[PDB]
Amino acid sequence: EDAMTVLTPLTEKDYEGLKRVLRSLQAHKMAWPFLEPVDPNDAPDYYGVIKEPMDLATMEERVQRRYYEKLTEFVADMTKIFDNCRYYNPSDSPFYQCAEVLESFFVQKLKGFKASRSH
Ligand SMILES: CN1C[C@H](Nc2nc3c(c(=O)n2C)CN(C(=O)OC(C)(C)C)C3)C[C@H](c2ccccc2)C1
Repeated sequence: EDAMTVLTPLTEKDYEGLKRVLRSLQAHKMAWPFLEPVDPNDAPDYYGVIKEPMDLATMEERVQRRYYEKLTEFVADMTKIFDNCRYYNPSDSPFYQCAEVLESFFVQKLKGFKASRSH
């Protein structure tokens, strides 16, 4: 529940489940802008505006290194991806439209992850 999301440390099973949320996100049609971090070669000024950059491969690495102790931390990193994108980009950007779609998809998958967890 909300009680678990905050209090319950991520169990090695939960870490299996988060790799599967993450893979389904890497598999979405509209995840392509976010699979890897923003090439500082190709967008030099981005890292001088975005304070907390994040991307899907960085998140997979933090999962592999069991870097998250609670699920709130995982959700917070994911949310950076979409918030940074909509902030940096004009709304007519294809990166923006992908953030809106894929965040909505992530919300669903997160409900699945929480419901499966309290069982
Ligand atoms: C690793 N790179 C990272 C890229 N991801 C990304 N790049 C930029 C922004 C962003 O928010 N993201 C998420 C903001 N941006 C930008 O300033 O665009 C303005 C319109 C000027 C506002 C540059 C996509 C790139 C790529 C490109 C084509 C096909 C596949 C991958 C793969």
